[PDB]
Amino acid sequence: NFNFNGLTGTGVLTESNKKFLPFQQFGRDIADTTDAVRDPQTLEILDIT
Amino acid sequence: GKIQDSLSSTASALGKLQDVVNQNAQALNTLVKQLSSNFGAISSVLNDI
Ligand SMILES: *[C@@H]1O[C@H](CO)[C@@H](O)[C@H](O)[C@H]1NC(C)=O
Repeated sequence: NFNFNGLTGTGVLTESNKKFLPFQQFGRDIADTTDAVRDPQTLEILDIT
Repeated sequence: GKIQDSLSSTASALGKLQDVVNQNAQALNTLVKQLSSNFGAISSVLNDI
C-alpha cells in the first residue's frame, strides 16, 4: 500500500522508462486510473501496477 | 487479385469488426471511469470516506 503525497492506493512499484515533466507529479492512463507516480523525494517515476 | 488492392486502398472495408471492437472498448472504459462518480456521496474514494 502506498500514500504518495495524499494519493492512496495499492500496487507494485517499479522503475518507469517514461519521464514526467518537472511540474507533473501523478500519471494516469486513458481509463483515468493512476498508472505511475513521481516520488516526491527522489523525483523518479515509479510505475504502479 | 483486384480485391487485395481494393482492401489495401480502402480503410472502412472492415467496418463491422472494428465497430464491434470499438463499442466493447468504449463500454469497458465507461464502466471503468464510472468509479470516479460519487453517486451523491461526499467522495468517490473508499479511503477518503
Ligand atoms: C531529499 O533529500 C535527499 C537527501 O537528503 C536528496 O537526495 C533528495 O534529492 C531530496 N529531495 C528533494 C525533493 O529535495
